[PDB]
Amino acid sequence: ADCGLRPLFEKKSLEDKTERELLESYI
Amino acid sequence: IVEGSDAEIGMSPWQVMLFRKSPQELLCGASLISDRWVLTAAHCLLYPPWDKNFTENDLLVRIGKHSRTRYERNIEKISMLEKIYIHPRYNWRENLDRDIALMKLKKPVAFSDYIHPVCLPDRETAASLLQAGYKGRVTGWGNLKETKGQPSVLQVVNLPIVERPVCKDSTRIRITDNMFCAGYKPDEGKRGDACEGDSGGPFVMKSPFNNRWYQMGIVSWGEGCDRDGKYGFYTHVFRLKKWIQKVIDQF
Amino acid sequence: GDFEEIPEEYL
Ligand SMILES: CC1NC(N)CCC1CNCCN1C(Cl)=CN=C(NCC(F)(F)c2ccccn2)C1O
Repeated sequence: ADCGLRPLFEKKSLEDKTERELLESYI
Repeated sequence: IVEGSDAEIGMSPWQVMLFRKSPQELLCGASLISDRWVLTAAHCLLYPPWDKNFTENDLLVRIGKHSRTRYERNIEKISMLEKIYIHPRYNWRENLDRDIALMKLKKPVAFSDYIHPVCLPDRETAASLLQAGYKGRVTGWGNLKETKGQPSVLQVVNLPIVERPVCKDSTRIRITDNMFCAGYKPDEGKRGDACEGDSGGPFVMKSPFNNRWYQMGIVSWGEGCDRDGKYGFYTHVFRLKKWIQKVIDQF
Repeated sequence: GDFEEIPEEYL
């Protein structure tokens, strides 16, 4: 119920070095 | 992982390492779907052709790791297995159809900035994301090339889902619905693929709807590591979603 | 193998 939300990223509203690549692919 | 790159600290708080007690060595990757349940590929625990049939009291689950060899003190957490569950219709005899399995820990693990569970898909999520072209992310502590050897820290690679037709024309093995392949075309330029040692690891996709991460596939099998024309086949988690639920409900 | 030793308590 709180999965998929990483403590060191989603939780602190921070992205990682490439996660954007996935979003840009879901065209 | 072949043609990957070091992961960022805490980039996969759900990654799990299947550790072989004696002799101490990496067995397979895995994923934490609950504070007590870990998902993994079914051929990591059972595979007669190679005389592999690991018993629960033969392994250890190391969760929260970034390093492959070093016992990352004060961070990782090693847990013991209580019961192994393999899909009753797992084809280790032919094409590894339904290559999935669970592992209930003896004591629940405590989350943290390094240990956090991943979300399992629903019919809707799976529907809109599992599409050829849509990239996913694979990570593991496996070989760096088909034949350096192992990596120092967890490897990662974003790969694009490939079309059913293409997958089937890339092999001689019977490709079922319980699986899908992912990878870059020879022309596309980019490479990357899982490899021996990466089995069991999680193939995830971050949902653009609620920004939560989801495990769509489980690293299953392949023919060579990162060969052009060759792709990687991952267990289609959602299609096996019912068996998973049943195994956790009953237990 | 080349793996660091894991504390006994877990074995
Ligand atoms: C080499 C790998 N490459 C990848 N892209 C992803 C994972 C890889 C790890 N291999 C471990 C799992 N595997 C096992 Cl037990 C047996 N035969 C494998 N490959 C050979 C094969 F012809 F494709 C195959 C597929 C299905 C059943 C038997 N043999 C295999 O793959």
